[PDB]
Amino acid sequence: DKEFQVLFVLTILTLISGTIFYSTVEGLRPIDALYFSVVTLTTVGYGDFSPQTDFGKIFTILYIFIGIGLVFGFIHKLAVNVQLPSILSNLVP
Amino acid sequence: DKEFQVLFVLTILTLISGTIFYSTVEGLRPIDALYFSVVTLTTVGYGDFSPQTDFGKIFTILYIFIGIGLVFGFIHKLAVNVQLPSILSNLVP
Amino acid sequence: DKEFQVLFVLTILTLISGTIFYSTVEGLRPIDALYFSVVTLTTVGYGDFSPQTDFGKIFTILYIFIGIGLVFGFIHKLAVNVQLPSILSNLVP
Amino acid sequence: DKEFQVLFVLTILTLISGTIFYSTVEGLRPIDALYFSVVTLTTVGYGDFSPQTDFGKIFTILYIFIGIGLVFGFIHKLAVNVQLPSILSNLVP
Ligand SMILES: [Rb+]
Ligand SMILES: [Rb+]
Ligand SMILES: [Rb+]
Repeated sequence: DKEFQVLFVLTILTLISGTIFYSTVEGLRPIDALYFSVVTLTTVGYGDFSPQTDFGKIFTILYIFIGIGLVFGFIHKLAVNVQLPSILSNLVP
Repeated sequence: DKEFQVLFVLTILTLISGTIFYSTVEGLRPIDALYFSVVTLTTVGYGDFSPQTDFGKIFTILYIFIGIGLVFGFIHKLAVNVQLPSILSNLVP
Repeated sequence: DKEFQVLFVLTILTLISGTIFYSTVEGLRPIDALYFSVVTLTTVGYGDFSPQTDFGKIFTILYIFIGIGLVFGFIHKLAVNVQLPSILSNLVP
Repeated sequence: DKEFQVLFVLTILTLISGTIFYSTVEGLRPIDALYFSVVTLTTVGYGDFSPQTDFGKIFTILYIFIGIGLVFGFIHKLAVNVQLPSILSNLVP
């Protein structure tokens, strides 16, 4: 509950940072930058977007190292502390 | 057993949702949409397919966050509660 | 030791299967098919190669679900039961 | 502390190796090679860069298997032994 709340907030802030950075330095629209930030930190990494500037590459290196742990923490607690009880609730006779 | 059964079903439903969504909104064939849904949620993310519409990008953000935990749960219990005993069975003298 | 040995063998067989499949059905050279099989099951997924046939897409769906757990098992025990002691050995005064 | 210190050093050395290898054999600039090494070992795998030579493909296979465990170890202990207390410190009334 409180754990999930913190991780949601932390995830939102990280994604806001990426949205601002990539829309500014890499010139992406502020939906494409959000989309790209999510595709990056979840490691899906389609490559339809990727940094073309050296500033962007360096930021992306740091963004990945800092952001992956947080994003996957959130995914983990979202699945465990929100999705897992909910699926069980849909089971009990 | 019962755990694996639930996770298979949950995984199938998630993949059906993606198949329907991406075939409709992104115009993919209903084998390409399934393939793309799997490549996305397993985070392989080749990028031979990716959403081109804003609707598709927004759905993909949510689809990844909701679906990755479930898909990797299934992969985990498939490997542990199905593959792991099977490999041991092929070992015992 | 015995654990790592089994996982290496299991990983090799999975990669041989992919090498054979993608060189045959997708027409890749039998170094490109191995390379592509590894890039797939480790989820790096560059997309410089990807299946173009429906046979290839369907196999890839199944290959990912079956193979990821095994490959990451091996990576995990390679890091823990081989790399982790080795790094400690290079430490003790 | 000491754990994180070792993993940072180990991660740096692995990334230096990739930077040297891909700048030499694949002809990348020594910022693009670092960027590509990071995108590879974190499994983001955009594919804006990828090995074009057989030497590069073979090295990449081995680099991924050896490097992923270490890089994700570092990410894990960076998130747990550095980020996790820091976020808690910003919480206590
Ligand atoms: Rb990935
Ligand atoms: Rb990827
Ligand atoms: Rb990719």
